[PDB]
Amino acid sequence: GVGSTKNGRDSEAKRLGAKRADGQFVTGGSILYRQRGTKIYPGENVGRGGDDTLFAKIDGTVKFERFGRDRKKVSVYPVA
Amino acid sequence: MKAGIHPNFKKATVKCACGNEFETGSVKEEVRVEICSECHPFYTGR
Amino acid sequence: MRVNITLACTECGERNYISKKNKRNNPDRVEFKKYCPRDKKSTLHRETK
Amino acid sequence: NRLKEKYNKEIAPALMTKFNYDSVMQVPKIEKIVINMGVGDAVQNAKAIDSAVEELTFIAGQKPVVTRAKKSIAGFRLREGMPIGAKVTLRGERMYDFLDKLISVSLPRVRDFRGVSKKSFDGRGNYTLGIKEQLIFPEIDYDKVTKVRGMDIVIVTTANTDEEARELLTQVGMPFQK
Amino acid sequence: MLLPKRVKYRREHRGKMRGRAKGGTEVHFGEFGIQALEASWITNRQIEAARIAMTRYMKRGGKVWIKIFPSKPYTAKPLEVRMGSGKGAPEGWVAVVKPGKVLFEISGVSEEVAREALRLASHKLPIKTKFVKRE
Amino acid sequence: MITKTSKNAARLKRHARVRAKLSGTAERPRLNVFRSNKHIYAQIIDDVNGVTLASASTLDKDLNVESTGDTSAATKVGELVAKRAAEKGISDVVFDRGGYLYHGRVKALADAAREAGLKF
RNA sequence: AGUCUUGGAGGUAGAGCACUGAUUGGACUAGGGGUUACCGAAUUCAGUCAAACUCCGAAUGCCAAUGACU
RNA sequence: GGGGCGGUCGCCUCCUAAAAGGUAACGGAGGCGCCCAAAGGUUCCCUCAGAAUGGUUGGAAAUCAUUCGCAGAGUGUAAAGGCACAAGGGAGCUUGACUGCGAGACCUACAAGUCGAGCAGGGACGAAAGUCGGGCUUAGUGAUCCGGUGGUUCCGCAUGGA
RNA sequence: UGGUGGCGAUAGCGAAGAGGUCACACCCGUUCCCAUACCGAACACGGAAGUUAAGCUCUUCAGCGCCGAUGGUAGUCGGGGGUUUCCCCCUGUGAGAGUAGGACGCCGCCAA
RNA sequence: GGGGCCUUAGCUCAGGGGAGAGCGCCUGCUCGCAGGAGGUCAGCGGUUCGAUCCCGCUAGGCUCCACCA
Ligand SMILES: [K+]
Ligand SMILES: [K+]
Ligand SMILES: [Mg+2]
Ligand SMILES: [Mg+2]
Ligand SMILES: [Mg+2]
Ligand SMILES: [Mg+2]
Ligand SMILES: [Mg+2]
Ligand SMILES: [Mg+2]
Ligand SMILES: [Mg+2]
Ligand SMILES: [Mg+2]
Ligand SMILES: [Zn+2]
Ligand SMILES: [Zn+2]
Repeated sequence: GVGSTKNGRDSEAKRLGAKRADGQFVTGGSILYRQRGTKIYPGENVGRGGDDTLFAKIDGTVKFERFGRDRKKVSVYPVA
Repeated sequence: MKAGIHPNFKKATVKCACGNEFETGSVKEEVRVEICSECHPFYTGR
Repeated sequence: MRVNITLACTECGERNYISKKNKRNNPDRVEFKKYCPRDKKSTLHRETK
Repeated sequence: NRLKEKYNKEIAPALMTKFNYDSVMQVPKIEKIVINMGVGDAVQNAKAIDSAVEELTFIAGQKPVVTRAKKSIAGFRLREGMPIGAKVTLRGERMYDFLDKLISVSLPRVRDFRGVSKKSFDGRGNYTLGIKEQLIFPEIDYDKVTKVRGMDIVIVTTANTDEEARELLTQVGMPFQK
Repeated sequence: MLLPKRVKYRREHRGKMRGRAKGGTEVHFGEFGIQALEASWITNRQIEAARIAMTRYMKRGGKVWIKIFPSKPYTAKPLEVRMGSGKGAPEGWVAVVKPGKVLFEISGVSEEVAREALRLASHKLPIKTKFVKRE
Repeated sequence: MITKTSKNAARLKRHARVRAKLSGTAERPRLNVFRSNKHIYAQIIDDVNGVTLASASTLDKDLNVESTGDTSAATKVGELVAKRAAEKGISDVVFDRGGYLYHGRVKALADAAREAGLKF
């Protein structure tokens, strides 16, 4: 005879993290980064959605950048 | 001072039983005191 | 416990919005100014009887 | 105010000479007086707070703030946010009026008054005085008092040391225990 | 018998024992010591047997530092059960020892006494060891 | 011993909170206001470059009054900053209240700038 | 598609103790016990350790970009 | 890890998971089937835990006051990732916890799920800039069929109705 | 000197001095606009009696914090070998810690 | 061994806000009365400002299963 485990549960994996590369061209509205909280901040021409999703406001080139000492940001710069 | 919650602060004459009168800020216009600093047995040292 | 409510426009009568309330916390019929699509303006909506 | 004039004309020069201050702005002054009544019996009676607020209004000439519990503590039957005392801050004119009255009228009426402790300084020039009975204040009518209550009077100064603050309060006329 | 007062998790992974010891490779506290030449789990039962062996030989005549602590729990399933149906219950406690780790240190005795004390302890342990000194 | 931070240090904390949202472009520059105990100042700033395009103050010679550092002085500066800005070619601005409450002297400078050309 | 070049996301290996836990010895003691080191929590100095610790942090792999060679 | 018996069945969070993403086991830990009419929106203002020193009740611990104090707190709730130009605390006015939508993305067998600038209508707060399509983020849910209720420039079996 | 930006504390904390006429402060009023769960504390509105004591500005310091190589070592891609809970060798790559050293501000714009 | 249910005073039992009846026992009493005693709320650590109360383990006891070969 054997007992049983009280574990065995997990949630569906949420596919977080970077969705476009540094240097990649993106259209306006392209999701750049999915996250919980602000692991990366919205930089120039980048918005933060209600669930902390970072998205391009313009068409342009994605740039993940250092933001001060500890933090990071992602920006989209117009092609020119 | 907000209107309506503070007692009207007046200059009050404090009259002591020993004849000493001193001006103190008080909500009452006159304060009679049986013992002041000048007649308290503690301060007079007697 | 907490219950579903329907907020009807007091002008035209149209049941424009659903919401919830705690019935212990809000026993009487709740009222909110909300946009009525029929009237095309903010009208006082009231919880349906 | 008599004490405010005394401060400017006599006390501030005397302190400047005694402690050899470089500038008049270093001279210790009374910044504010805070009066406190901890009404931990309010846990039993909400109306006990109203009484204490009224009494402290008469004493201070200024409406006090109702102090609320910042933490729940089972041992005191306290829940966070509960009204548990009253506190007022006297500054400028009313502070000197209250201090003059406290020294000249209220303190002598203390039953078996031995003077105030020389040791109730905080190491940073602030003086704390515990009063056992509110009845020392002539503004308190004896018949209206449902219950005898003490209060804490904190005299906050700009002094950096207890010596400077003790001198300031001595020159103001504070009746220290011999 | 050494064990933690409490642990965060009662059932840990067994882990791996690659590499030399991170720290405690030199005789720090005492004068002499016994250094591991091989990786192993050292149970709290082995530490106690090793401790009593060296301590008894010295005749109250010197101090002992046990440099390893059996922090890691290990589990076992009940006897004669099939695989699965959850992880086994906690059984005992082990220290993870890697090559280079000084296990025990001695002071307040001669080298001759220390060598023999640590020899007697070495026979209680499941690893090859060497006698070491403070540099 | 009371120790207390400077009013400017508390203001700079409030000004940072204003500047989190508000910022000056070349099109719509930032009308900053610093008031002091004695004086009041105004700069129209372009933050992307980091250049004050136009400016005016009570230290300027056109404003000639003994009572500087009052509401009547602030209206005079608000006129001058706006008229100087019109020469540069500035119409739209964003009012940076500078951490101060939008009231009295700071409001009077803003109101005078609105009266005298600038659009905010 | 491969490779080179360039940029980037990420926290593993290792390591470390800055946090959370675990943990060894000394120093020095609140305090509680038999005026006392009688034993002592914190503190402090050194020392260990971690799948669900991280002040750190690779190799690789991954996502791209620009040319080149294929 | 034969079947029975026991346990489990959907959703969320972490670890295992090998530094993108994904990744199994009757592997290791926990939560959910809500709650809030403000615990939402906005404007303005603010800073926390704990300790030291002093205090009538009052004590280790209520309430002051002072200094120190990257957070040693808080964030409705599990956990993780975040958060002190606060996402934490306070106050005023409110109902955007809006209607029509939606370039473009993410996720994905499908069904679903997620993010979204921006446009229009009509608003809230704000001097303005602006922000607001619930809540620091990620659980709090259930296809179709069938039936109920409200609305309706739709159909109505010769025609008008029903 | 004041305002206002940019730059990872190389910008900080701490310590010791120095400087104010104007400017910036503290400061002195509360009559009014406005204000405090109580207070002109703060926020406001007004003033200039005097003070560089504090903030602010300028210098000196490496005590703490921060930045930080080179070399070596751990790990490791790829390729091999062995006595295979692991270990070794080769081309490459290469930390963390420790340390040399750096650093007590660098670059604008406007006004006076 | 696996599920389930219990463990409150000497005894029997009440029960997220600080452990009570009645009995025994004790007191002094003219065989019923007045009043008292009696509690690691089985043990533990943790969730909480609060735990007999929630939560997860650990003994002890009771109940039911422990089958097909
Ligand atoms: K089998
Ligand atoms: K609000
Ligand atoms: Mg997950
Ligand atoms: Mg949301
Ligand atoms: Mg490791
Ligand atoms: Mg079954
Ligand atoms: Mg991987
Ligand atoms: Mg991954
Ligand atoms: Mg069907
Ligand atoms: Mg018909
Ligand atoms: Zn008298
Ligand atoms: Zn309507």
